[PDB]
Amino acid sequence: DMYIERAGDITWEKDAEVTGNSPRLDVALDESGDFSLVE
Amino acid sequence: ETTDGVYRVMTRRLLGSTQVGVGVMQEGVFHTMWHVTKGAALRSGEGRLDPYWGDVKQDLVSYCGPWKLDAAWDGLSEVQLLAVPPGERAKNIQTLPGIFKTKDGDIGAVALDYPAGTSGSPILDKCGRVIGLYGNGVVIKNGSYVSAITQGKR
Repeated sequence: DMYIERAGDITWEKDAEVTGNSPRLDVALDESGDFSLVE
Repeated sequence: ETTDGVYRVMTRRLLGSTQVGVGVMQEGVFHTMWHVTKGAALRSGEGRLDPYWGDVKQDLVSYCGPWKLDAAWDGLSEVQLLAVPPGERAKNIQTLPGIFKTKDGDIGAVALDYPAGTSGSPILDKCGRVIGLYGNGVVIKNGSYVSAITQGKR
């Protein structure tokens, strides 16, 4: 039986750590809500 | 507590207290990913949050009212993931989304890896609006994780 706990405000952070790339991927989405990669 | 913000979704049903996911309280509605709660009711202090809307294929669910989150990635600008990892303080992480191309259109995706239990963490634009939720995605050749920017409809 699940419960929630507040963790913060939703706000943009002016000087945040910046990371991650920007892949462009062909995907499929099935009826179960699962993504898969196409080639 | 109904105040807007980001929340952890916890359970005591396992060893200790376990974070199963994250979600967004906005305009009195709690928003998370379907796979976090499987649509079950939630406790908020003494209160009960009942499910209101959900869809397994979109992998989204709202509580206490209809889905409220409208904003969409602009397709051009960096965004921030407000990651709330288990046992760890909320942290903003800025990134330029990539794209999931599907038969039914393109959606943004963020190439950021966080532990199980971070699903539902919100992705924000520079205005602070939630443009979707993190935690439904793919595992790529590199073995890393790429999450869709999953947004509902208001």
